[PDB]
Amino acid sequence: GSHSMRYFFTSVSRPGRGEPRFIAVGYVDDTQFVRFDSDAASQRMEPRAPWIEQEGPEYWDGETRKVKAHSQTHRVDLGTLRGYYNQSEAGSHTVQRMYGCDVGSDWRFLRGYHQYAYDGKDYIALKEDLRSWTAADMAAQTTKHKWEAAHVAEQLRAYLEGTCVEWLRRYLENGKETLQRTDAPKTHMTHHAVSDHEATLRCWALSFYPAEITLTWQRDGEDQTQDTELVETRPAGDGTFQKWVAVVVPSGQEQRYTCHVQHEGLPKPLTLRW
Amino acid sequence: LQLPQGTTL
Amino acid sequence: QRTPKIQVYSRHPAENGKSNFLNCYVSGFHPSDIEVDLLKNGERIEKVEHSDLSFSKDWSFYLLYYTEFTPTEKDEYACRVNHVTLSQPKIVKWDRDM
Repeated sequence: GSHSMRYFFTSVSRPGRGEPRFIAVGYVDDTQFVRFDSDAASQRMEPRAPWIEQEGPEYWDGETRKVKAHSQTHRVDLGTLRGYYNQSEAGSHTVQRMYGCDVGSDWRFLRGYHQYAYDGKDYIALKEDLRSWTAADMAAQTTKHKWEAAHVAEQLRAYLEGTCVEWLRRYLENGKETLQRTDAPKTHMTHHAVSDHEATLRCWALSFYPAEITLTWQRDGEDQTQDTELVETRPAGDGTFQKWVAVVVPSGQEQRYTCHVQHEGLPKPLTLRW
Repeated sequence: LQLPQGTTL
Repeated sequence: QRTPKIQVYSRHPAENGKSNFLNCYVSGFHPSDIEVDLLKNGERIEKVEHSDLSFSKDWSFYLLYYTEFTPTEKDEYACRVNHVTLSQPKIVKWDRDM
């Protein structure tokens, strides 16, 4: 199936004293593999997956150098944005950046991303063609003119279509034992009586990887969304994911209801009944 | 592997 | 400013007297500053770890807080969350059925 590599970066200004709190994380699909935290003692990019530990001290030097440079870019940005938005030196603000690439089942380039937010709102994003920018407001428009003049999009396109895809392929091969393994959801159904006339059926999906999954309910073979509750997919903490979907039913009519599970690790979707 | 060069806003 | 969504749950299906991991997943919030505690019979648990801050496509943040735990019939577990969007800390009780 499809694969991705993504890096996420957050800086939060500290107006009273010093530099922003900066946290950077890198992922392959739904597996974190690197991190940097400005509050941590090491001041190095650190491994978070066994397969990246195969990389030499040169990799760790280069990645630490880039990530510390990124922290400085965010520090300068927080200052520039305070100016663009006529804000006081007294409040804490946040800058967030995410970039990366998507590849299909053939591991060939599918899509590239490079986007920025200020205080949780869109600021500037590279468009899908990797040639132009979406600037949300006039402050971001001044950034867009600066980046067009310096041909920033061309540099990003080369990394996104090239380097990003090339290194994603490397990690997929190196971490094949886990990265290329799909973990099908372990499913079961629970039943909870609310009164003598109402019951809740809860369909569980546990221990799956990747995180993408669909859980749906049917009544007599027809889709049922009314009287259903679906929780957000959540991490188990061991690298896998969990989700549940519940339906409220009249007591005694449990047999009409079926839960349907779709996941990459299941050749055909699963059906569960009470 | 991260992007080799950065750019400020 | 976006309020956090909270889920409190065990890593494995719960059984009284059997070793497990208690999670508190906080998501959909902005700004990133948040206080999260795991509670055992209303008292803050000390050995609690958390994931590195990351965020979704819509820019909202998410974190996982976790610790080892052994559920019982009578011990209560909960997650206590404070954030700029909340006037009082929000307490979500752990229920093995959710």
